[PDB]
Amino acid sequence: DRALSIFSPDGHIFQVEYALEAVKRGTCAVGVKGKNCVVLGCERRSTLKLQDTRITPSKVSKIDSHVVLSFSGLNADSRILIEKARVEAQSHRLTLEDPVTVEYLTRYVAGVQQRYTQSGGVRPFGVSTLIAGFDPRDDEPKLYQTEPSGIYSSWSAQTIGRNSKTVREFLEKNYDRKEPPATVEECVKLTVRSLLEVVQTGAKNIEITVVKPDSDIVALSSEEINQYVTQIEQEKQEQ
Amino acid sequence: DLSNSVFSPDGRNFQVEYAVKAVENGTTSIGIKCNDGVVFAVEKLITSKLLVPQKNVKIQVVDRHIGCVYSGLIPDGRHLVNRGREEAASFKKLYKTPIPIPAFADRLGQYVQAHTLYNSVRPFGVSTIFGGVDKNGAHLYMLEPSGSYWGYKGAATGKGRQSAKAELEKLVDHHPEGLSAREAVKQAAKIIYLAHEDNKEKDFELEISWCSLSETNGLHKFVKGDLLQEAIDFAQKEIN
Amino acid sequence: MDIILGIRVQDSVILASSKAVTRGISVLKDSDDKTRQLSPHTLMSFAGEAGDTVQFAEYIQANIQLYSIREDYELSPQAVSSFVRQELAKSIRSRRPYQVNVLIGGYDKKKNKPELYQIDYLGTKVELPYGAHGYSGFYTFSLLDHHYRPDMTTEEGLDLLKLCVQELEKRMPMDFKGVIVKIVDKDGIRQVDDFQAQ
Amino acid sequence: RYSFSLTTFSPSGKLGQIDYALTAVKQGVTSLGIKATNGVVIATEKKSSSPLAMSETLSKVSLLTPDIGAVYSGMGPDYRVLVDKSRKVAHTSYKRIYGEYPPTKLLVSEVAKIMQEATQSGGVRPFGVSLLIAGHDEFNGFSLYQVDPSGSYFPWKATAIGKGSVAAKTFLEKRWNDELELEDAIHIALLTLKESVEGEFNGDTIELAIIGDENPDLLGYTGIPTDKGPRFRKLTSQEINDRLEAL
Amino acid sequence: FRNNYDGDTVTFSPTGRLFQVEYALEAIKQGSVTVGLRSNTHAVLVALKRNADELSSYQKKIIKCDEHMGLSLAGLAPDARVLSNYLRQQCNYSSLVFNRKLAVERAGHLLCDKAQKNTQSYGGRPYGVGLLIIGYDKSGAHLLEFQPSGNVTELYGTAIGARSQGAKTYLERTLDTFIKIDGNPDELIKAGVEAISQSLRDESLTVDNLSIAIVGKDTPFTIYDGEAVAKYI
Amino acid sequence: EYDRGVSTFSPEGRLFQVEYSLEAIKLGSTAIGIATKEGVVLGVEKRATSPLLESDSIEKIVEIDRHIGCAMSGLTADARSMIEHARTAAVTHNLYYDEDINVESLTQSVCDLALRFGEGASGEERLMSRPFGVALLIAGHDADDGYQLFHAEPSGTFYRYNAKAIGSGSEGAQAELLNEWHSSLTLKEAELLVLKILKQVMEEKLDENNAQLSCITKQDGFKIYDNEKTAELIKELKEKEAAE
Amino acid sequence: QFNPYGDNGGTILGIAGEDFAVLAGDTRNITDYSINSRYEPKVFDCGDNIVMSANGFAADGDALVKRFKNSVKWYHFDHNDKKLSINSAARNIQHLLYGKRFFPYYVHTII
Amino acid sequence: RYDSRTTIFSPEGRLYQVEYALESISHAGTAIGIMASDGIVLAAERKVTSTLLEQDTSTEKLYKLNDKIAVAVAGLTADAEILINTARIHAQNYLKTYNEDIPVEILVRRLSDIKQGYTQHGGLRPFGVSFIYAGYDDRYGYQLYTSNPSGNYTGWKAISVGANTSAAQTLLQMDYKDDMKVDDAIELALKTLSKTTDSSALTYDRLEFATIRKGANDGEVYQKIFKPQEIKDILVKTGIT
Amino acid sequence: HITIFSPEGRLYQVEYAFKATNQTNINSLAVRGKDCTVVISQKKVPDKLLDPTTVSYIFCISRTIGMVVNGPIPDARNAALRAKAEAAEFRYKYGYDMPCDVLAKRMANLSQIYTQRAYMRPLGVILTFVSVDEELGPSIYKTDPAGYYVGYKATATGPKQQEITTNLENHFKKSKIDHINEESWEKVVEFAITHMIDALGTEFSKNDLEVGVATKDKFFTLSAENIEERLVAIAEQD
Ligand SMILES: [Mg+2]
Ligand SMILES: [Mg+2]
Repeated sequence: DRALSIFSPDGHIFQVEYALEAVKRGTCAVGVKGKNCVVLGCERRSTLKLQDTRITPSKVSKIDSHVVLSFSGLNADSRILIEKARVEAQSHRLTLEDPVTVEYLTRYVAGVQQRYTQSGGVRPFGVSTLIAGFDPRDDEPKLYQTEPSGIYSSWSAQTIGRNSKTVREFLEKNYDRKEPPATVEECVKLTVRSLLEVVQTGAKNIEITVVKPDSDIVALSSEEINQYVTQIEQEKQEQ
Repeated sequence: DLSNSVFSPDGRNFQVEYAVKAVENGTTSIGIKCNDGVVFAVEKLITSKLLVPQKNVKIQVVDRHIGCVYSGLIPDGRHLVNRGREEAASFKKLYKTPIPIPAFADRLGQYVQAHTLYNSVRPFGVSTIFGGVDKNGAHLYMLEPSGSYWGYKGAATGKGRQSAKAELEKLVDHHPEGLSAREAVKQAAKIIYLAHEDNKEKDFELEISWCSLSETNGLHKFVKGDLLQEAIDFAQKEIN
Repeated sequence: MDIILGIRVQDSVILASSKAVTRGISVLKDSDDKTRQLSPHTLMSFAGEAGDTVQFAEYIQANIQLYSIREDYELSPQAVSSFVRQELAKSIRSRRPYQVNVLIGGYDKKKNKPELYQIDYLGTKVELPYGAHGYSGFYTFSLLDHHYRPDMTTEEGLDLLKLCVQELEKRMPMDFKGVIVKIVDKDGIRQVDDFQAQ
Repeated sequence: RYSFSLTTFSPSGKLGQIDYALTAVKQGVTSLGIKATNGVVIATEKKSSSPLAMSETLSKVSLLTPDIGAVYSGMGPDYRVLVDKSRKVAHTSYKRIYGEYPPTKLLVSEVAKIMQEATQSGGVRPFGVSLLIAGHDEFNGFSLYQVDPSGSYFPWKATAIGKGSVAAKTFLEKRWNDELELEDAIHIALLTLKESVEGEFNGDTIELAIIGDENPDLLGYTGIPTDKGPRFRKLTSQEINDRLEAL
Repeated sequence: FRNNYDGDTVTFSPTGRLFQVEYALEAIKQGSVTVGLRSNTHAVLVALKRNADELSSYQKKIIKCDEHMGLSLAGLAPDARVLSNYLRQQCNYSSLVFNRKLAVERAGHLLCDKAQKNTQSYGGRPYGVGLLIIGYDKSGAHLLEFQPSGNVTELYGTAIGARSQGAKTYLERTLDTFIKIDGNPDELIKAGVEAISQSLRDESLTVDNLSIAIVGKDTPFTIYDGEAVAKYI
Repeated sequence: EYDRGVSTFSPEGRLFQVEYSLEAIKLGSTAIGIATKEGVVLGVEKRATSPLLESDSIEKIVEIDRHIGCAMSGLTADARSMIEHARTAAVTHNLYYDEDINVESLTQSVCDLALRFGEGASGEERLMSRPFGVALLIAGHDADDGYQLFHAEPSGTFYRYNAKAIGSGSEGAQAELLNEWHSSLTLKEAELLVLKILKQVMEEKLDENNAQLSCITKQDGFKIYDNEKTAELIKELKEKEAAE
Repeated sequence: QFNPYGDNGGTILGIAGEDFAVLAGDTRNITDYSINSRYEPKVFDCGDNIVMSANGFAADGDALVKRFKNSVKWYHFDHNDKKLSINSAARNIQHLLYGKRFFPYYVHTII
Repeated sequence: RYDSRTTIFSPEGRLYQVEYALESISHAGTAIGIMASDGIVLAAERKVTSTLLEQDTSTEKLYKLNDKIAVAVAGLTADAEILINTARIHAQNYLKTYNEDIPVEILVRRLSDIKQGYTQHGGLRPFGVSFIYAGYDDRYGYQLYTSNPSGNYTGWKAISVGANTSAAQTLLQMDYKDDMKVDDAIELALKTLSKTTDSSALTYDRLEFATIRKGANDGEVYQKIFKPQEIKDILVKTGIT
Repeated sequence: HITIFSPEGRLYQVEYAFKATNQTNINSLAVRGKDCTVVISQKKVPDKLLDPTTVSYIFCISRTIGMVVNGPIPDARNAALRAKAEAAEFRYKYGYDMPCDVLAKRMANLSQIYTQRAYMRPLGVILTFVSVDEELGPSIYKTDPAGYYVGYKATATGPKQQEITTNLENHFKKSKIDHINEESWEKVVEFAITHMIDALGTEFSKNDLEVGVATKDKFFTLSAENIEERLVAIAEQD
């Protein structure tokens, strides 16, 4: 019973399930927040490197001056979502002045991923995504995850893509639910080491993008990310 | 063989045969072209004592001059009648002159036609008898699921068509000059009784209508009342 | 009509725009900015029909900002003004035209030079050293034809403009309630807020 | 059986139906065409169902424009209607925009654009015909073109399609040089067409035309300098069999 | 072992049958019971509201369509509501436009021609519900039997539903009597009530299980809910 | 396995596609509703994958209006749809009549939404192939029949309840409730009741994180009990067991 | 040109008594300087203990009432014969009336 | 869930339908594009051969898309022409609107987005083409881009597609200095290309070329689709009879 | 099965379509006069309960064009109608009455279109159109369900095709012209009946047949009575 727009005996829509199986096939992303920041980490499939470093793409994408998102799964797809989101980001601001609420955004995105699971003659987006940012005139960090089916959810820190299960575990016994990572510096320190499981040496496979309130934003440079690998392998050897 | 549009290895549309097969299975209907005008009759089947008599009419008029009846799938019949009803009334509004029976059939034949062309639709499950008058006389035809119809001197379908057929055969020769308007009815009344002898354990109610410039006056009227009774009794004597 | 001025100088552009708002008889707000920054280095003053005005501006604004984060690269004053003109060109033959005139000031970073485009509601564009929509030109254009020099400093321009204003006051029937002035340059936009105490 | 039947990719990459369409081609009648330095020639056999049909009322080489004609091999009907629309598109999408008629290359492409539609779309089987369009235009000179149901097309010097192609394409291959004048071609055509027959070889049983030169006669009018005449020339039953002399 | 002829509402069996429509009649036999019976002064609908659980309400089966008309149903609620709903419009169209109260014969016509469409086109399915209709026009009382097969028949009384038989017979017999109960409502009902109680098996009817409806010569269509039917037990 | 394709009729006249959708709702976490002449309670089991999900993120119980709350079970994506149509259906009515919509009248609209799905359409266009994989616990209060509780089933049908429970351990509770419920139950009573059947047929150690609890009254309207009220209420619960 | 409107005189009146209410309005009907009917009612009961009347242009008037009396009926069908609180009826009428905003009902109506 | 339909998803999140097409490429003529710090090169080997086929007053591998952009095809002939057409149009709308030349990155993107479109809806099959995009815009200078039918695009230093592009690929990885002036590339082009051929040897007729270059003497960009002659010649220059 | 290419590109629904045209069971033949045209078709009336007036496989499309069809009556009445109206619409849209050869084109065209786009099943009938237009005189063109027409100097449709055919063919190798030498239609008519009787090893009464004649712009169906008198004519002269 797999060609879904129909139900399994036990009430499943196996297609929608399988689609998730592709998000795992894809690369990996992870987000974390503090009481002032929200960092987004990602890896880099540095595989057939005989291509200009310069203009070729990188996971994290700004949707509005104060909000960004990342994914894992089909690049081919992902792009189209980002675009449609960016558009709605303005259509709002236009017809309402007030710039978008991160919760709202996601709900829109999830509404689209959700639209591609109803009419026969369309197929679901093989993309699950992490969306982070700070609401207009607000200082409370927000993190949400959306996935293929159409569900949106807020997390304190979450990860998607291949080997998410692992790092997830790691995170689970590191991120203190009671108090979030205070300083930005260390909030990063965290995420970085959490990716060092799958990375397999080299800040040459680790992308970091950091977001603060009041529409500030800022991707990271290679050495910056390296000075962390450094100051971490150091305390690992010190244990 | 399972879809409506398709053809068989040697050119055959099976869905239409089954259509036909269902037409036979239902009640029996007839009609007769006489002196001037026509006469129809059908077989309402009283399945219980809880059926109000003189009630569920299977015969229907079109415009104010066309008798009409059928058998097979009852809702299919009803449906088809509606289209015929528009076509008529539209034409009428357009040309003013009440619609020529000759063409009418086609309008319907053409509509029954279509439902043999596409797979997404279901073939018409009824054979239909009808007629009326005009300037150049009265006519009578009989449309099948295939959409093919023609003009007959009298027609019949549903369960026992042969009974009435060989029955209609006789009339031809002894009255090769068209049977009397009056006698037409009472004769029809009989031809039904004879053909009913299959649903014999189950009683029934006979319905009759007719057209004639002399009797109906150009119109189509329901044979009910006094003429209706004697026409039965008339049948009731020969019923031995 | 209202007041919309603009003047291109050395390594910047300057936009003047009256502050008052009128409803037939009374004057509602009189501290109203008829401006709308499109991107960090592009800016647009406008005057036109009551509703048509503020809607269109924001709408244009929207598109740009969109393009600018999508691409991550900023759009050139030249091309910007081209698109605005595009939109009005259609607008004019639409079931209902947005009746609005505009001035667009920007600093083209590639050429490292300031450009200024005047555009009426009919979809009529032109790069200019300075301009003014409506009746605003009649009263001033002369003084500009007179004293204007391409080499003038940012300050030089203000003085000039300041003089144009003093005139508009002196011979214009309407009370425009003063002006808000703004500068676009290699540094971006800032407001000469001082033009009240100046 | 396979993943054939339907418009979708076979495991390798081969598009299904399309190939079976190019089958109704190979099975169809034999036809050829030769581009020849000052003229171009297109021809095809006229295998009559029976002698009771006056085959004289069914063109195989047909006029697309007074400078372009084309021909086929495959499903008769497909060619008949394909042509008419083809003529229109040569108008609506060109002549009514520019005032004149279109160059070979483009009209072909335009026909191919239509050939295309029938593919990319479920609910419609492509055309079972390949066309040989020959023409000319003031800037590109003489042209030869083939058009498969797959939409695609190529520029030829000369070739054949249909039953006798494997063979003909070889005979033609031998007999070709770049200086041949039209009559050389015309002659050469017949000799290829020669083998490819099973029936007869007289006039009325061979359909052939060619793109040659202006026919100031054919117009019907006179007084305008630049308007001089069609190049498309369908040789009639007579002109032919006479050329059967020099073999 | 096999049967291919039962795919869509659109395919004929070699003999000339529509299994899909035949099945819809089976779901009709699955739902709760209900009865209708007429005379010359009134018409009556009596139905057995069936509840799901013991902590839940009993699903009602009667519906008004105008001061003078209504019906009961055996089968799928949704399907029913739609049909009755469409019906409601049809009366309204007449009243507003012509200002005449809709005749029952005609009411059945429309419900035939309506349910009809679903037997001829691909894609859909047929209506899973039967209805007993009652009303009082200018030809006095009337009562209808409707099937998804688009067959509407004019009767003197009847039942549909699970174990609908026992009432159909009680009725078949006590006919000669009730057809003559004119001027007295409570009589027609008690009669109808007996006809139905003549079909129970789980248990007897209570104030919660019972539901009645009536319409007549001066009795605009009204329904009796629960404790209001108390007397007729 | 032939006879499993949406608008297809089983030979016993049955629609499995529908019936399976029900089997979806099963997989949802448990939800329980209790109606007392004092007010109506809605409580649900949460069940969270990891401790990094922010509980409040799971909108299993939601407000439909000042006078109507709701709890869903099963497919979360589908929920959001019904919740939105409903929320809209409500406001719309108020704009038209300057009053409040009858709980059932509302409920009706929602069921009217559900069964409105075609397969190419034998007349009516219905853009949405299959049925909903979710049920509802609608619970409000109009001033005609006072406090009310309803069960929304994908089949386009519904019932009124005194107490009902949908989700994973449906019977585990329904059995329990079947013999715990009585009219003169006060509100305080009802809370500790829902709170007990959950814990029982629940899975883990009961605490505010794995259980959201709410209620609605004529007085204040639909209110979703913060983690304090719930937390202590657990105590008044786990304490009385010790005795009897 | 065609003039789609007209005036049929009439005068209606409504007073809200402490615990009652009256809706009075005469029975004359006019056109220009002529008479149409000595007796022609403009005030009606629409059920649910609610009276209505719309004076100005007859046709637009009676159409509104008719269009309304129906919208009452339908309210019962969808909410189990719940009574229409007068306040409700009015909010409802507003809409009906506003439906034809750019081609209004040429009438002053009262309930 | 196996093969058929594009709207289908296999139990492991694979879209076979695509993966076939995305592979169908391995049937087309070997096309190559290379980057240099002064010009871009597009090389291509023709297919469909016989002896009775022209190619001079035409082409079918190298298409000029913009006065500043060019592409190398490798797929379905029929497909390509359709995209090639709408790719040209859109590029012009950009011009007509912003009155400026359309950026390569952007253009590639929009196209990849249509190819992607056909990758997700029922009633249509994906395009079976692959493109080597080569062009310049003053935003990011010279650019070499590529895209498959999966709708993914890519920035490359020097790439190949079509036939033996695994073999051909590696040959490139060897000789390639980032600055590598154009002539060394044009040269390299053939070196790479020859080595990967079923023809007894490399003959001009069965070959297509073009280059892009800009400067101070031009002040703007100039691109050349090489005509039958120039080729028959430069071939000799690289030492070929 | 279904309407899209076989492995040897021959989509049989079109092929199957043909047998059904034939299947009806009637023989239609046609020949040219010199200032008239004629078609023969059999009129087998089984059921003694019908009415021969209502029977026929030949209808009056236009004032001058007639049509015969060897094929199933329902599908024919359709083709009849459309065609009948195409000409109707034509004269209107163009100023002059539509000729034989052309109608047969949009007609074949039409049947091609259907076939390729799949908007319906092809009609299982072969239409044989006749008339005489003042551009090509005695015209005769035929069309099949596989959407396709062509020309005949004289043709035949039926269960027994080639027999009716071969006769005419032999009669043609001798008469050597491409039509029938003769001035009067009555006379031509006589000729065909002749060539058919001879061709079936069968005889026909005055109702067993069906024939039509196309004149100098005034097409008419041959009726029951006039029909017999030709049998009178061709009885002794044989
Ligand atoms: Mg079909
Ligand atoms: Mg109220």
